[PDB]
Amino acid sequence: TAVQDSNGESWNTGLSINKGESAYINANVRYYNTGTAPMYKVTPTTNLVLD
Amino acid sequence: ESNTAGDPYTDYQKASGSIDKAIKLEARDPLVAAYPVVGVGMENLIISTNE
Repeated sequence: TAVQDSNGESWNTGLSINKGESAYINANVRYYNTGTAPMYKVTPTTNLVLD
Repeated sequence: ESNTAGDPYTDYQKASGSIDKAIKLEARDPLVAAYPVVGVGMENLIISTNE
């Protein structure tokens, strides 16, 4: 006749990533005007070049 | 015909230059059409494997 008593304890940590959308970019920008006329509703189109 | 070359501008508009000033001086002839020939070329191609 035997009687066992047990007491466990565990702690896990994980870290996942998606290799297609693994980060987000945020660019702080500012517009400049060096002409003779003002421009209303300024809508620039920019490139983001890396290497 | 008022538009001999078949383009959006009439014989008088082409011959007098009374059109867009970015149009080549070739196309000021009523026989040469004002016509853009636009193409696209690929520089490189990036693949984002989403695993």
